[PDB]
Amino acid sequence: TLGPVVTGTSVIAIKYKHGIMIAADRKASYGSYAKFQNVERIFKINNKTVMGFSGELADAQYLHELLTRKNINNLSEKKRKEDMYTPQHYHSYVSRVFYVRKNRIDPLFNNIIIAGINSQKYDNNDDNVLLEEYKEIHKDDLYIGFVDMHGTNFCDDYITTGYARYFALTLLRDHYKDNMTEEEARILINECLRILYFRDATSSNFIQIVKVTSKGVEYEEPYI
Amino acid sequence: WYPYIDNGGTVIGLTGKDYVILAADTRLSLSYSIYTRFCPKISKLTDKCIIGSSGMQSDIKTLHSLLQKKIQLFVLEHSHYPDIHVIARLLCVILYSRRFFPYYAFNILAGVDENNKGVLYNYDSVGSYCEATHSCVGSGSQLILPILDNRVEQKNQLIKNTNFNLGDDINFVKDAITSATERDIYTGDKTLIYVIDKMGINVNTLDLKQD
Amino acid sequence: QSMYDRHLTIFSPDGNLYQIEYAIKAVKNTNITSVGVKGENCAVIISQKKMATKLLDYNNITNIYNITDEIGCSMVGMPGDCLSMVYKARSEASEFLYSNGYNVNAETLCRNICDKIQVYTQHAYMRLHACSGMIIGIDENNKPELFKFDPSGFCAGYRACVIGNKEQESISVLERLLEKRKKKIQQETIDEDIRNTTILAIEALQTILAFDLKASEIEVAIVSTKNRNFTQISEKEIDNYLTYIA
Amino acid sequence: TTIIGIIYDNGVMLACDSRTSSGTFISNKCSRKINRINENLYVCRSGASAHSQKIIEIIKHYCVSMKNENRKKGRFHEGETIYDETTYDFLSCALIFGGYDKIKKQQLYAVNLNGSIIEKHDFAVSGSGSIYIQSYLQDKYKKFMTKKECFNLILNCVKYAMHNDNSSGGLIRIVNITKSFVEEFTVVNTQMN
Amino acid sequence: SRTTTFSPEGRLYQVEYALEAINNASITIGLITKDGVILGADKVFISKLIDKANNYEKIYKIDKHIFCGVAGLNADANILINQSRLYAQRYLYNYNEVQPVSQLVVQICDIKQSYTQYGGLRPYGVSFLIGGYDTKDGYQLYHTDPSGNYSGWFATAIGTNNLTASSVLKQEWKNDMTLEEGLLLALKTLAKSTDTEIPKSEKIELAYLTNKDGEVYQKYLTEKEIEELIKLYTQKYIKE
Amino acid sequence: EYDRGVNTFSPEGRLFQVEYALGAIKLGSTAVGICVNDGVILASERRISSTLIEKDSVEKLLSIDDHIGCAMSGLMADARTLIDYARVECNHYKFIYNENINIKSCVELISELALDFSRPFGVALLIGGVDKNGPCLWYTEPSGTNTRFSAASIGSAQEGAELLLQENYKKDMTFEQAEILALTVLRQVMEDKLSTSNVEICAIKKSDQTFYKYNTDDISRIIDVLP
Amino acid sequence: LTTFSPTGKLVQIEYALNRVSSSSPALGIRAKNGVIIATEKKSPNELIEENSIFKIQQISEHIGIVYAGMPGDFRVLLKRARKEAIRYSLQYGSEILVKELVKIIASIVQEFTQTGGVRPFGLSLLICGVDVYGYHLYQIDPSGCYFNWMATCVGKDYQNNMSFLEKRYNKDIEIEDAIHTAILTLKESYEGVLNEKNIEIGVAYDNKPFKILTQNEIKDYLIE
Amino acid sequence: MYRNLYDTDNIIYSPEGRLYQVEYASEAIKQGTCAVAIKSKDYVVVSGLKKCISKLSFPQEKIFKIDDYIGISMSGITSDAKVLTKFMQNECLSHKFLYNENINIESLVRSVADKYQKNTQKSSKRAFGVGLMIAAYHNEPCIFETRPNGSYFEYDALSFGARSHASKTYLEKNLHLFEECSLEELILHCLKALKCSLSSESELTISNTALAVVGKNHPWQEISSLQLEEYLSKVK
Amino acid sequence: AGYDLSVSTFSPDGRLYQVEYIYKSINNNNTALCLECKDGIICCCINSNMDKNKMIKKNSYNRIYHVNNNIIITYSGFDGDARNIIDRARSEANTYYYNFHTNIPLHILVNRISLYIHAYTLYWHMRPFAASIIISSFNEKDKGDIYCIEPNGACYKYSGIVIGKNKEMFKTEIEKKDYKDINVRDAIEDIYKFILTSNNLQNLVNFSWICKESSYEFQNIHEEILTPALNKA
Repeated sequence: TLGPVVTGTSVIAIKYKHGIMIAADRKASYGSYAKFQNVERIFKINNKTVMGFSGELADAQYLHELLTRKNINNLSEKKRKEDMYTPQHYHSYVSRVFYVRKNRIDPLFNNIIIAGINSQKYDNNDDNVLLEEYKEIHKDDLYIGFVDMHGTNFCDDYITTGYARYFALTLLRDHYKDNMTEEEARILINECLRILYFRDATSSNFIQIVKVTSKGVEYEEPYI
Repeated sequence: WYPYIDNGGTVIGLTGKDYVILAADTRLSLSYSIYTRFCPKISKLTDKCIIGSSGMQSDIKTLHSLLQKKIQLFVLEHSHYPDIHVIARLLCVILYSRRFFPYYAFNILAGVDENNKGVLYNYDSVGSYCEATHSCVGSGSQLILPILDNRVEQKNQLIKNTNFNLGDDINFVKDAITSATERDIYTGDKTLIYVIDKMGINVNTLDLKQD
Repeated sequence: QSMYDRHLTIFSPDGNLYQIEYAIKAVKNTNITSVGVKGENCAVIISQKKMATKLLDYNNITNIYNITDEIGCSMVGMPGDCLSMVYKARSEASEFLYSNGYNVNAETLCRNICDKIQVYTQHAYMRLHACSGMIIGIDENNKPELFKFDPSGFCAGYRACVIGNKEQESISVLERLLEKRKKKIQQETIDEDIRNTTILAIEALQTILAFDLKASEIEVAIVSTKNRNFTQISEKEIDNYLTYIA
Repeated sequence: TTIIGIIYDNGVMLACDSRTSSGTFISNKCSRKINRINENLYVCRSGASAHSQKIIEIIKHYCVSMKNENRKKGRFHEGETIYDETTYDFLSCALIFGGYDKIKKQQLYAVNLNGSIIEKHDFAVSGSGSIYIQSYLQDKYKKFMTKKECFNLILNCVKYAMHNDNSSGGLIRIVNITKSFVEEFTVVNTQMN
Repeated sequence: SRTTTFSPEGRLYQVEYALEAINNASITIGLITKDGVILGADKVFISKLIDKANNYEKIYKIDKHIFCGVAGLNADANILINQSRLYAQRYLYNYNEVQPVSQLVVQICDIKQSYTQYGGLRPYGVSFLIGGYDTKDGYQLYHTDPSGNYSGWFATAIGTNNLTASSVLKQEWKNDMTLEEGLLLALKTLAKSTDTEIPKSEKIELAYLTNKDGEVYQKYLTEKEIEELIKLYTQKYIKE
Repeated sequence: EYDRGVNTFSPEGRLFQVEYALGAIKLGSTAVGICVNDGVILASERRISSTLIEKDSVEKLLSIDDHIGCAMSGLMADARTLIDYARVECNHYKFIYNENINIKSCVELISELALDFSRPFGVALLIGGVDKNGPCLWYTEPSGTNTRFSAASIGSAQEGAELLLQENYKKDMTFEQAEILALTVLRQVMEDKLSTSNVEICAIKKSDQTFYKYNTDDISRIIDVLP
Repeated sequence: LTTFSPTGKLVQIEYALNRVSSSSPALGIRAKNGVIIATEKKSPNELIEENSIFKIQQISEHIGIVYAGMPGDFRVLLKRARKEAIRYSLQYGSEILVKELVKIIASIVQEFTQTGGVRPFGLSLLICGVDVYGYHLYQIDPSGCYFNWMATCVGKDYQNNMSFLEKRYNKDIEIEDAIHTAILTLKESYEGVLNEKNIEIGVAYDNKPFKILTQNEIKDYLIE
Repeated sequence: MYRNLYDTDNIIYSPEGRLYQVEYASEAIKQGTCAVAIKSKDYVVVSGLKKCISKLSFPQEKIFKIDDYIGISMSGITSDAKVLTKFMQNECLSHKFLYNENINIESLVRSVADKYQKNTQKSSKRAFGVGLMIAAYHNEPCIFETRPNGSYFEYDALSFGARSHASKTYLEKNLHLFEECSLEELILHCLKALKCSLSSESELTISNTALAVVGKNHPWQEISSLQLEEYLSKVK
Repeated sequence: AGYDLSVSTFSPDGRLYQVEYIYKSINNNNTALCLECKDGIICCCINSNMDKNKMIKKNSYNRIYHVNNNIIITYSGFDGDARNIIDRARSEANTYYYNFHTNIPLHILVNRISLYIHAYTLYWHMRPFAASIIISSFNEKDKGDIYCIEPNGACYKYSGIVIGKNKEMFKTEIEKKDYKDINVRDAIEDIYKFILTSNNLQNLVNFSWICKESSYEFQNIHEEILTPALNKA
C-alpha cells in the first residue's frame, strides 16, 4: 500500500495482577474526518492472547488473517495443553512478517501491540472458538510486546502505540504501580484517555476495553 | 518511505592482555521520544566471544539471531567452538550478502582465542572488518573514541599509565559512558559492562543518568 | 500374448487405440444408464440414481451436475473420473465469462471439453477419463441443444440419445419413441413440452429398464424456455408423471 | 457520482446517480454506477472509473465460479465481499456491497480504498458527493423503517447530493433488495428546486 | 533399442537403419561443371494424378545461391529445409553477406548430429546433395548423411541404386565440363539408374546454378528438358 | 535378478546399483595410508608400464587443498570429478570461514555427492590431513560409509595390505618409522621392484600443517633401507 | 518415441496409415474453375443431427478442409489450422495461400512423430481452395508429407476407388460436370447406394467464397 | 502370475494390498546394529552400540545430536540417515531463528515423517530405508521413532534390528523404569538391556557403546569416555 | 496378461485395475467408525495392533484429526499417506478462510479433498493414495452428515459407516438400532459393546464426539465418560 488513507487511533496496554488490560476507541478516521465510528481494533487471536492496532486499518487485515490462520493450525495439533502458541511466539512471528516487508519497500503501516499470558498453569485445555474467580500472576507470565512498522520489537510492562505515545505514556510512566487492582487499572486508563479526547484530532469515545485474565478474553464498552 | 532509521546507542570496546571489555546502553530510543529503558544491545554467542551493535533494532535482532543460527550450525558440524578469527570473517560475508541493501547496524566483535590474546574487531555497516585495540560504535561514536584514544595510543611526551589492570580499566569504561550520557542525547542509562576474562563473561551492570 | 495395448499413445497393427477402446468399456461396465432427449423448445436429462458398481442417503447420490445456471449436464462411468470432469468443465465454462463476457454456448462447451480430452490422448501424461455425459442447455438462438461426448473426442449432438450400459439396446426403442411424436399427431406447441416430451422420455426409460422405476430412484431436469435454470424436478412431480403411463 | 446504501427492517436499498464525468464533460451520460451480481446482492462502485469495470468483471467471474461450487441455489454473502478485498493486494476505488443473506436477514457493508472491515453497517455511503450528505443522513435515519420511508429518504439524499455537486447525475437509480428479491430498478428523474 | 545406446560392434542402430532407409528412396544426382553445379532428381510416381507440371519435391531452394536436392523421407526433409533456410538467413542478418556452403553444412549437420546423441528421439532419415556458389572457393557440392559426416564431392548418386549410378560418373565425368555437356552427362546416369534407356520426361527433374555474376539459378520445366532428352538420342553417352 | 532400476531395494534389505560399484573399486592401483601421532603418510603405485608416458601427468595422489591430500582408486575418470568438487568446497570454505576445513566436515560432503538420487561414483578415497585435533585419516566408499581409519588400503591388492598393517601398526610410530612401514606393505603386493619411480609417497606434517610431495630424490633415501 | 525399424521404415506411421484406410471415404477433384470435395457421411441413425457432425469445415473464406480419420482428432488439427490462418492474416493483410498453409500443418503433423511419448495423427487431410495462383487440392499424410494432387481419394478401399478417377477424368472439366463424376465415384464405387442427402460436398464455386452445399441443393444432382 | 511382477517399483501395489518395495525398507533397518532408549519420569537415556568393521578402523558413530534437548540415533544405512539429520538440523535451527521458543518435539517429527512421505509417491526417488530414533525432552521426556512409511509412536523403550527380539523381551518385563528416577539406576538398566541382548560370546562394552542422556537440567550431554568405564561398564 | 502394473493401464474387461488393490490394502488395516445421532456425531477408531508392540503410550496413537473446531477426519489404511491428505485438508480450509473469511462448509471441502485423491490416480508416475477418509460434521440447525472418501474419489454421504478390517461385520450391527434419534451418551456405551464381539479388554480405542451440546465443537475422548464401559452386557 501507499499512504495511511484509513488510519486509526492509539491503544494502551497495561499489565497488573489479575491480567492484561487493553483499551481502544472505535474511531476509524479517513484522514481528515471520522468516516467510520463503530469499528473494532482490539482483535482476539487466541484464548489467552490478543492484539491491537494503530496506523492504517486496511493494512491490518493482511496481518489479522495471516495471524488467526496460524491459531487454527496450532489448535489442530493440540496434543497437550503446553503446545499452545505462547505470546512470545506470536510477537516474534509478527516481527518477522514486518522484517520481511522492510526488506522490500512496502511496509504495511501499523504499530501492532501483542499482549497475552505467557504461561500454562491455568487449565484451558478445551477451546471454544466460535461463541469464576480470577487469579494472581507473578508478573513474568504476562507478555506484552510492541512492533513498529520498521520492525522494531521488544516487550515491557506497559506499552502505548500511535499518537498516544506522547500523551498516554507520559502520564502512565509515573502513575503505574506494581500489582494494580482491577478498579485501579480501569481508573488509570479512564483518566488517561480523557487527555486523549481534548488533544488528539483523531480520537473519540467508545473505549472498547478488553481484559485478558486466567479464565478468558472478556469485552466491555464504556463511554466516559 | 525511508526504510533506514537510527535507534541510537553506543558500544565501547577495550583490550589488554587476557581481557576485553564491551559495554553498552539499553535505551531503545525511537525517532525523538525514548520508548524503553531496557533493550540489551549485546548478546553472547560462545562462552568466549560476544557481539555488540548499535543500528536499528530491525537489523540487529535479525543479525544477532542470524549469526546465532550460522554459529550453532557450525558447532554441531565440527564439534569445536569457533574462535574470533573465524567469526570475524563470518560477519564479513553476511554483511556483504546484502550489498545493495546494507544492514543499517554497525557492529563490535570482542573475545579471546589463544591463552591470552584479547582481540577486538570493529567495522562499518558494509563489511570491511579491521582489527583494533579499542573502538567505539554508535551514536556516541564521535564522542567517546577520542577519550579512549588518550589511553591506548599516546601523544604525551611522558607515556603515562603504562600498566593496565582489569580493575582500574573497568572503572574507566564506566567513566567514559557516564561522560557520554551528559554530552550525547541517545546515550542510555542502564549499562551492561561485559568483561571477558580467561574463564568466561560477566554481566556487571550499572544504572546511569536517567535523562 | 503381449499385444499392443500397453501404452495409450501406441497404435495397433490394424490401427486401433485400445486404451481408448477399453475406456469406453469402463462406462458400459458401470451399469448406470441415462436418457437425454430434446423436443420443441426444451430438452431433458433422466438420471438413474444408482451406486456405481444400507445407510447411503439417496438424495446425495446422483448423476446430474449443473455446470452453470444455464448449462447442465449428466455424468456416468467411474465416480472418480466423472467428478473431476465436472470441475474441468465448471472451471472452463466460468472461464469463458471472464475471457469473453458472454455466457458459454452449449455447443462450444462440449467442443472445448473434447479439446482437453484429445490432448491427453496424444500424450502419455495421464490416464484417460473413463466417463461420458450429456451436455444440455439452450442457446441465444432460443433453441434447445443436447450434446453427448464419449471418452474420446466427440461432439455428436442428438435430439434424443441414451448414455450408459444400454446403448446397444436402446436406439431401436428411442427411434420409435421419437417417431411416436414426430410423424404422429404433432398438433401445436402450447408450451406444455413437459407433458409432451418428459412424458415421452420417462416412457423411454421404462422401456429400457424392466423395473417398475420407483420415483425415489429417478430425477430429471428441464432447461426449457420460460424457465432457463436446469431445475431438478421435485419428487412429487416425478411420482405424478409416473402414473401417467396408464 | 454519489452512492447511498440504507438498510431496512427486513431488506436493504441502494442508490446512485448516473453521470460519470470525464474532465468537466459528460462522456457516458445515463450510465450504470450500480451493477448486478446475483439475485441477492448488488455492487455499486464509484471513484476512479478506470479500473472499476475490471473489478466488477473479476467479481462476476468469481461469483459464478463460486455459486456453482456449492449447489444450484445457494451463493453466500460475506464470503463474496472479503474476496473482493483480497483483490487489493493499486486500483483506487470505493465500493458498496449489500444484499440479502441465507444466514442473517440482510447485510450491507462498504469496502473502502483498501480495507473491508465495515460489517454490520447501517447507512453506508460513499463517492465524491458523499461528503455533502454525511450529516443529513445521520439525522433523518432512525433505527427501523418501512419501504416507503427509506425510498423517500434516499430520494432527497441523492437530490441534495446532486443539487450542490458538479458531478450531479441525470436520471438516478434506486435498487431494492428483499427476501423475495423484488429488486425493482425504481428510476426517478425529478431534480431539486 | 533407443538411439542413445551403442552396440557391441561399435556402430549404432537408429542411425544405421536411417542409412538404409534412404536407400529405398528415389535417386538424386550431383555434378560440378566448369560453369555451375547441376542436380538431378527422380519423381516417384504413386499415380498419374499428381500435378506433374508445377511442383516437384526432390529439389528445393535454400537461398538465392544455395540449393539442395533432397533424397529420403519426404516428410522429414521439409524440417531441415525449414531449418536450413533460417541459417541461410540468420547468417545474412548477422554478417550482411551470403553464407558459404561450407559454413552451412556444418550448421546443418550439427542439427542431425544433435539428434543422434541425446534427447532419445529418432534421427533424421534424410540425406541430401547441397551445392552452391561462393566467392571464397567457387562452385561446391557437399553431401550429408543421417549421422552428420558430410564430405565434399564432384558427383554423387544417393537414393536407390547408388553404387551403379556412381560408377557411371567414375569414367564419363571429366574435369572440364560445359553446362550443356554436363546436363547430357547427368541425364544418362539419371536414366540408367532406373534400368531404363530413355526418361519418360514425366519423370526426372533437373536444376542448375551457373552464376553469371548474379547467380541466376534457373530450374527446369517439362518442355525445357525435352530438348535435352532429344540430344541424348543422337549422342548417347551410354552405360559402359 | 533385479537390475533395471537404480533405486531398487532387495528382499534381504540391501541396495543393488551401489553394490555393483563395490567391486569396481577393486581394480585400480593399490594404495595405503598410515595415520600416525605426528601426521599422515600416503603411498601408491605408478602403472606406467608403457615407457612413452610423461610419468608426471598421471598421478594417484592429488591434493584437495594444501592441508588435505588424498588417494584414488576405481574409475580414474570419475575420481577427478569428486576431487575437483572437493577442491571447490574446501576452498569455498576458506573464503567463508578463515580457518581450514575439518576432514570430518569435508569427507561428509565428499560422500553426499555420491548420493545423486545419473549413476553412483565408482571410486574410493583415502582422504587424510592435519586440519585440527591432530591428524586424521578417512576412507570413503561409493555407498557413503565414512569410516575414520588409522591405517587402511584401497586398490586391486588391498586384501594383502589389510592383514599386513594389522600385524605392523603401532601407535608410537614416528614419520620415519611409518615411512618404512608404508613401503614394506608395498613391497609385498607389487609385480615390480620398489624403484624410485613406481612409488609416489607424500606426507602432511603436523608442524607446517601442509603437504609436501616426496620427490624422486627424497624417496631414494627411503626405499633403500630394506625393511 | 516412434522409432525406426531394421527394414528402414517407421512402424507407427505404417500403423497410422491403416486407420485412414478403414474410415469413411473422402474425395476431392480439382477442375479448371474451382475444386470440389466430397465425403460419404455414414449416418448411423436419425438421432445425429447433420448440422452438428460434419466432415467439411472451413479455414478461411477461401480454404476448405476434409477429414478422413480419427473423429476425435477432427478438431485439434482444425484449431491449429485456423490459428495459422490468423497468424498469417495478422502480419500479412491478404489471404493465406494454400501452399503456405499446408506447409505449416505438415510441419505440425511432423512434430508429432519425432517427439518422444507422442502419438501420430490418425487422419488424412484434404486442403482445397481458391488461390491467386489457380486452384489447389493438397493431401496431408500422417507421416508429415504432402502431395500436390489433382484428383484423389483417401478413405477405405482407395486402391480401386482411384481407378474410377484414372479413367473418368479429363484435364479440362467444369465444376458442374465434375460433380456427377464425383458422385459416381461414391455411389457406384461401393456400398452406400441409398445416397439420399447423405453426402457432404464442398466447392470452391468459381472464385467465390467457400460454399457448403445444402441437402436439397445436392438433391438436384442426386437424381442422376 | 505372481512373486516377481509386483516387486521392483515404488508405485505398483500387490494384489494382496501390500507395497512390497516399501516393505523391504522396513526390513532393511534390521541389518543395522542395535540401539535402545529408556524413558524415565524426567530423563531419557539412549544406548547405542557401534560397529568396529576392522581392527585398524574406528567405530562409526551411531548416536548423533540435533539440538540441546534433541538427539537422534540412527539404525540402518548411513547414506539416508545423514540426509535426514541435516534436514532435522536445518529445521530445528530455523525454529530458534524465526522464533525464539524451542521447536515442539511432535511438531518436528511430523516434518521428518513427512520427508519419508514425499519420497514414497514419486517414482524416481526411493524410500529412506532407515529406522530413526528421536529422543528428546521439552516438558515431559518423550521418545519418537519413524519407519520408511510415515509413523510416530510415543514409545517408552525400543530396539533396532540386531537382536531386537532378545531386547524387546527384556523391556517387556522391565516396566519399572518410570519410577527409577535415579539416573544411575537408569543407565545401568539401559546398559543391562544390551548386555542381555548382545551376540554370543562377544565383548560386553569395551568403550564401544555410545551413551547419551537428556533431561530437566540436562542438555544432549554425550556420556564422556571416562564416566562409563569407571562404574557403568564395570558392574557386569 | 499382467495389465494391472501401472495406474494408467485399463483392463480389457473395462475395469480399472491397480486401484482396486487398494481396497484390499485398506481391508487389512485397522478400522474406524462413525454414526449419526440426534445430539451429535460420535466417532470411533479401533487400533488392532496390540500383539506386536505393547510399548506405546496409552493415549498416543490417535487417529482422529480435525481441520478446525467443527469437522473431524479419520484414517483407514496407510497412516503415512493419510498425513499428506490432512495437510491438503487444513490448507484447503486456510485457503478458503483467506478468500472468504468464513469456515469452509462440508459439501465444498469433501468435493475438494476427493479431487486431490483422485488427481494422483491419473498420473503415470505418482502412486495413488492408500487411505480411506471419513469426513463428518454436525450443524446446529441441520443435523449431521458423514462423507466417506475412499480411493478413486467417490464421495458419498452416509449416516453411519465403518471401514477397515471388519466392514462386513460392524455394518450389520448398526442397522439393528435406529441411531438417528437416540443420544450420544448412550451410543458410546453401545459402541464399546460392539468391539467386544469382534479382541481383548484394552483401552486401545480412542474416539471423540463432535457434539454433546458442548458448544457444538470437536471435543476430546473425555476419559471419565469412557471409563464406565459396560464390559459384560
